[PDB]
Amino acid sequence: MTLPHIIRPVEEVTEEEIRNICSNSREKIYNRSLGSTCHQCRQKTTDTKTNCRNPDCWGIRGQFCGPCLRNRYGEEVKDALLDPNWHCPPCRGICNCSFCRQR
Amino acid sequence: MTLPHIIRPVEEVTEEEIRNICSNSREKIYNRSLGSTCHQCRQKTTDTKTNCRNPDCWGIRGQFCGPCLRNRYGEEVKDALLDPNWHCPPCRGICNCSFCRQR
DNA sequence: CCCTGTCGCTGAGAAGCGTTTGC
DNA sequence: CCCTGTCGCTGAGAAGCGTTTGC
Ligand SMILES: [Mg+2]
Ligand SMILES: [Mg+2]
Ligand SMILES: [Mg+2]
Ligand SMILES: [Mg+2]
Ligand SMILES: [Mg+2]
Ligand SMILES: [Zn+2]
Ligand SMILES: [Zn+2]
Ligand SMILES: [Zn+2]
Ligand SMILES: [Zn+2]
Ligand SMILES: [Zn+2]
Ligand SMILES: [Zn+2]
Repeated sequence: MTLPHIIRPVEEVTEEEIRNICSNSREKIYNRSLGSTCHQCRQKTTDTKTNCRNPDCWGIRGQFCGPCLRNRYGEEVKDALLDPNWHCPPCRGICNCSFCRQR
Repeated sequence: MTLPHIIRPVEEVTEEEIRNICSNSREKIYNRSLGSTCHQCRQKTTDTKTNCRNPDCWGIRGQFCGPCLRNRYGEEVKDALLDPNWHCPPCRGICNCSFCRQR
Protein backbone atom coordinates (compact mmCIF):
# COMPACT_ATOMS: atom_id res chain seq x y z
CA MET A 1 0.00 0.00 0.00
CA THR A 2 3.08 2.21 0.26
CA LEU A 3 3.36 4.67 -2.62
CA PRO A 4 6.76 4.32 -4.35
CA HIS A 5 9.05 7.28 -3.73
CA ILE A 6 10.55 8.59 -6.98
CA ILE A 7 13.18 11.33 -6.99
CA ARG A 8 12.22 13.95 -9.58
CA PRO A 9 15.43 15.60 -10.86
CA VAL A 10 15.71 19.38 -10.69
CA GLU A 11 16.23 19.49 -14.46
CA GLU A 12 12.79 17.92 -15.00
CA VAL A 13 11.08 20.64 -12.94
CA THR A 14 8.78 22.69 -15.17
CA GLU A 15 7.36 26.20 -14.91
CA GLU A 16 3.82 24.79 -14.74
CA GLU A 17 4.72 23.25 -11.37
CA ILE A 18 5.98 26.51 -9.87
CA ARG A 19 2.82 28.26 -11.08
CA ASN A 20 0.76 25.53 -9.39
CA ILE A 21 2.62 25.89 -6.08
CA CYS A 22 -0.05 26.70 -3.50
CA SER A 23 -0.04 30.13 -1.87
CA ASN A 24 -3.30 29.94 0.13
CA SER A 25 -4.39 26.77 1.92
CA ARG A 26 -8.06 27.61 1.26
CA GLU A 27 -7.32 27.92 -2.49
CA LYS A 28 -6.56 24.20 -2.86
CA ILE A 29 -8.27 21.76 -5.24
CA TYR A 30 -9.02 18.31 -3.84
CA ASN A 31 -8.68 15.31 -6.14
CA ARG A 32 -8.81 11.71 -4.93
CA SER A 33 -7.00 10.46 -8.06
CA LEU A 34 -4.57 13.11 -9.34
CA GLY A 35 -4.03 14.86 -6.01
CA SER A 36 -1.00 14.47 -3.77
CA THR A 37 -1.04 14.40 0.03
CA CYS A 38 1.01 16.89 2.03
CA HIS A 39 2.71 15.14 4.94
CA GLN A 40 2.13 18.12 7.24
CA CYS A 41 -1.52 19.07 6.69
CA ARG A 42 -2.56 15.62 5.36
CA GLN A 43 -4.64 17.06 2.50
CA LYS A 44 -4.71 15.33 -0.89
CA THR A 45 -4.72 18.25 -3.35
CA THR A 46 -3.44 19.04 -6.84
CA ASP A 47 -1.02 21.85 -5.97
CA THR A 48 2.70 21.31 -6.48
CA LYS A 49 4.48 19.79 -3.48
CA THR A 50 8.06 19.12 -2.46
CA ASN A 51 10.05 16.08 -3.59
CA CYS A 52 12.56 14.64 -1.14
CA ARG A 53 15.90 13.85 -2.80
CA ASN A 54 17.06 11.50 -0.03
CA PRO A 55 17.37 7.98 -1.51
CA ASP A 56 16.62 6.48 1.92
CA CYS A 57 13.28 8.30 2.10
CA TRP A 58 10.10 6.37 1.33
CA GLY A 59 6.41 6.96 0.80
CA ILE A 60 4.94 10.46 0.74
CA ARG A 61 6.45 11.74 4.00
CA GLY A 62 8.66 13.99 1.85
CA GLN A 63 5.72 15.78 0.20
CA PHE A 64 4.94 19.22 1.64
CA CYS A 65 2.57 21.84 0.25
CA GLY A 66 3.27 25.55 -0.16
CA PRO A 67 1.67 26.95 3.00
CA CYS A 68 2.89 24.09 5.22
CA LEU A 69 6.57 24.35 4.29
CA ARG A 70 6.33 28.16 4.33
CA ASN A 71 4.78 28.43 7.80
CA ARG A 72 6.08 25.35 9.65
CA TYR A 73 9.70 25.45 8.44
CA GLY A 74 10.35 28.88 6.90
CA GLU A 75 11.20 27.41 3.49
CA GLU A 76 9.63 27.82 0.05
CA VAL A 77 8.52 24.89 -2.10
CA LYS A 78 9.99 26.58 -5.18
CA ASP A 79 13.40 26.67 -3.48
CA ALA A 80 12.95 23.06 -2.36
CA LEU A 81 11.99 22.02 -5.90
CA LEU A 82 15.18 23.54 -7.33
CA ASP A 83 17.37 22.22 -4.49
CA PRO A 84 19.02 18.91 -5.51
CA ASN A 85 20.19 18.16 -1.94
CA TRP A 86 16.90 19.07 -0.24
CA HIS A 87 15.77 16.66 2.47
CA CYS A 88 12.30 16.50 3.98
CA PRO A 89 11.90 17.46 7.66
CA PRO A 90 11.12 13.81 8.51
CA CYS A 91 14.51 12.88 7.04
CA ARG A 92 16.16 15.73 8.96
CA GLY A 93 14.37 14.68 12.16
CA ILE A 94 12.91 18.19 12.49
CA CYS A 95 9.31 17.49 11.45
CA ASN A 96 6.80 19.22 13.74
CA CYS A 97 3.61 17.62 12.42
CA SER A 98 1.06 16.39 14.95
CA PHE A 99 2.26 12.79 14.62
CA CYS A 100 6.02 13.38 14.41
CA ARG A 101 6.23 15.92 17.25
CA GLN A 102 5.09 13.50 19.98
CA ARG A 103 7.15 10.50 18.87
CA MET B 1 1.07 -6.83 2.19
CA THR B 2 0.82 -7.31 5.94
CA LEU B 3 -0.82 -10.60 6.89
CA PRO B 4 -3.79 -9.99 9.23
CA HIS B 5 -3.15 -11.16 12.79
CA ILE B 6 -6.02 -13.31 14.09
CA ILE B 7 -6.13 -14.50 17.70
CA ARG B 8 -6.95 -18.21 17.74
CA PRO B 9 -8.74 -19.00 21.03
CA VAL B 10 -7.36 -21.76 23.23
CA GLU B 11 -10.69 -23.59 23.00
CA GLU B 12 -10.30 -23.88 19.21
CA VAL B 13 -6.89 -25.56 19.57
CA THR B 14 -7.07 -29.13 18.27
CA GLU B 15 -5.00 -32.24 18.93
CA GLU B 16 -3.91 -32.33 15.27
CA GLU B 17 -2.02 -29.08 15.88
CA ILE B 18 -0.10 -30.40 18.90
CA ARG B 19 0.82 -33.52 16.92
CA ASN B 20 2.10 -31.27 14.11
CA ILE B 21 4.24 -29.19 16.49
CA CYS B 22 7.78 -29.45 15.16
CA SER B 23 10.38 -31.29 17.25
CA ASN B 24 13.33 -31.29 14.80
CA SER B 25 14.13 -28.30 12.60
CA ARG B 26 15.39 -30.61 9.83
CA GLU B 27 12.06 -32.51 9.89
CA LYS B 28 10.09 -29.52 8.55
CA ILE B 29 7.93 -29.46 5.41
CA TYR B 30 8.17 -26.32 3.28
CA ASN B 31 5.01 -25.04 1.59
CA ARG B 32 4.79 -21.66 -0.13
CA SER B 33 0.97 -21.64 0.15
CA LEU B 34 -0.14 -23.49 3.30
CA GLY B 35 3.05 -22.94 5.28
CA SER B 36 3.54 -20.40 8.05
CA THR B 37 6.71 -18.41 8.70
CA CYS B 38 8.44 -18.59 12.08
CA HIS B 39 9.54 -15.12 13.16
CA GLN B 40 12.79 -16.48 14.64
CA CYS B 41 14.17 -18.82 11.96
CA ARG B 42 12.24 -17.18 9.07
CA GLN B 43 11.22 -20.52 7.53
CA LYS B 44 7.78 -20.94 5.93
CA THR B 45 6.79 -24.47 6.95
CA THR B 46 3.62 -26.42 7.76
CA ASP B 47 4.37 -27.29 11.40
CA THR B 48 2.21 -25.79 14.13
CA LYS B 49 3.44 -22.43 15.42
CA THR B 50 2.59 -20.09 18.27
CA ASN B 51 -0.27 -17.59 18.16
CA CYS B 52 0.22 -14.30 19.99
CA ARG B 53 -2.83 -13.34 22.06
CA ASN B 54 -1.83 -9.67 22.35
CA PRO B 55 -4.47 -7.57 20.53
CA ASP B 56 -1.83 -4.91 19.79
CA CYS B 57 0.35 -7.44 17.96
CA TRP B 58 0.32 -7.47 14.16
CA GLY B 59 1.61 -9.54 11.28
CA ILE B 60 3.43 -12.82 11.83
CA ARG B 61 5.99 -11.61 14.37
CA GLY B 62 4.10 -13.67 16.96
CA GLN B 63 4.57 -16.97 15.10
CA PHE B 64 7.34 -19.19 16.49
CA CYS B 65 8.09 -22.80 15.58
CA GLY B 66 8.80 -25.65 17.98
CA PRO B 67 12.61 -25.70 17.97
CA CYS B 68 12.94 -21.90 17.95
CA LEU B 69 10.73 -21.25 20.98
CA ARG B 70 12.24 -24.28 22.75
CA ASN B 71 15.88 -23.27 22.25
CA ARG B 72 15.78 -19.45 22.11
CA TYR B 73 13.32 -18.85 24.97
CA GLY B 74 12.99 -22.08 26.97
CA GLU B 75 9.26 -22.37 26.28
CA GLU B 76 7.18 -25.02 24.52
CA VAL B 77 4.78 -24.24 21.67
CA LYS B 78 2.20 -26.60 23.19
CA ASP B 79 2.25 -24.58 26.41
CA ALA B 80 2.07 -21.35 24.39
CA LEU B 81 -0.87 -22.71 22.38
CA LEU B 82 -2.83 -23.47 25.56
CA ASP B 83 -1.84 -20.19 27.26
CA PRO B 84 -4.55 -17.54 26.75
CA ASN B 85 -2.32 -14.70 28.02
CA TRP B 86 0.79 -15.73 26.06
CA HIS B 87 2.66 -12.87 24.40
CA CYS B 88 5.29 -13.22 21.70
CA PRO B 89 8.88 -12.23 22.56
CA PRO B 90 8.60 -9.23 20.20
CA CYS B 91 5.63 -8.04 22.28
CA ARG B 92 7.59 -8.68 25.49
CA GLY B 93 10.63 -6.87 24.07
CA ILE B 94 12.77 -9.96 24.70
CA CYS B 95 13.13 -11.24 21.13
CA ASN B 96 16.70 -12.32 20.35
CA CYS B 97 16.33 -12.90 16.61
CA SER B 98 19.06 -11.57 14.33
CA PHE B 99 16.99 -8.50 13.42
CA CYS B 100 15.48 -7.71 16.83
CA ARG B 101 18.68 -8.15 18.86
CA GLN B 102 20.57 -5.28 17.18
CA ARG B 103 17.71 -2.77 17.16
C1' DC C 1 -7.55 41.80 14.46
C1' DC C 2 -3.06 40.08 12.48
C1' DC C 3 2.53 37.19 9.57
C1' DT C 4 -4.19 34.07 5.67
C1' DG C 5 -2.76 29.68 9.64
C1' DT C 6 -4.43 22.97 11.27
C1' DC C 7 -5.27 18.06 14.01
C1' DG C 8 -8.24 13.48 14.72
C1' DC C 9 -8.85 9.09 13.32
C1' DT C 10 -8.37 4.69 10.97
C1' DG C 11 -5.39 1.39 9.88
C1' DA C 12 -0.95 1.44 9.68
C1' DG C 13 3.27 -0.58 11.65
C1' DA C 14 6.35 -7.36 5.81
C1' DA C 15 7.34 -11.48 4.91
C1' DG C 16 10.05 -15.33 3.28
C1' DC C 17 13.11 -17.06 -0.05
C1' DG C 18 18.02 -17.90 -0.04
C1' DT C 19 22.69 -16.99 0.90
C1' DT C 20 20.08 -20.37 6.48
C1' DT C 21 20.93 -24.34 11.46
C1' DG C 22 25.52 -25.48 17.89
C1' DC C 23 31.74 -25.56 20.15
C1' DC D 1 31.35 -34.72 20.05
C1' DC D 2 27.22 -32.77 22.55
C1' DC D 3 21.44 -30.00 25.20
C1' DT D 4 19.82 -31.99 17.22
C1' DG D 5 20.97 -26.02 16.93
C1' DT D 6 20.61 -20.56 12.40
C1' DC D 7 21.48 -15.63 9.71
C1' DG D 8 21.64 -12.76 5.01
C1' DC D 9 19.14 -10.28 1.98
C1' DT D 10 15.39 -7.88 -0.32
C1' DG D 11 12.07 -4.79 0.27
C1' DA D 12 10.09 -3.33 3.98
C1' DG D 13 9.27 0.77 6.85
C1' DA D 14 0.67 4.17 4.84
C1' DA D 15 -1.97 7.28 3.39
C1' DG D 16 -5.84 10.42 3.37
C1' DC D 17 -10.51 11.16 4.41
C1' DG D 18 -12.83 13.59 8.10
C1' DT D 19 -13.63 15.04 12.65
C1' DT D 20 -9.11 19.60 9.79
C1' DT D 21 -6.71 25.55 9.42
C1' DG D 22 -3.63 31.39 13.91
C1' DC D 23 -4.32 34.85 19.51
MG1 LIG E 1 2.35 -2.33 3.67
MG1 LIG F 1 -9.31 5.62 5.41
MG1 LIG G 1 -5.00 -3.01 11.35
MG1 LIG H 1 11.45 -11.79 -1.70
MG1 LIG I 1 11.55 -0.47 -1.37
ZN1 LIG J 1 0.29 20.98 3.84
ZN1 LIG K 1 12.71 12.35 2.96
ZN1 LIG L 1 5.79 14.50 10.30
ZN1 LIG M 1 11.72 -21.11 13.92
ZN1 LIG N 1 2.77 -10.36 19.72
ZN1 LIG O 1 12.53 -10.77 16.43
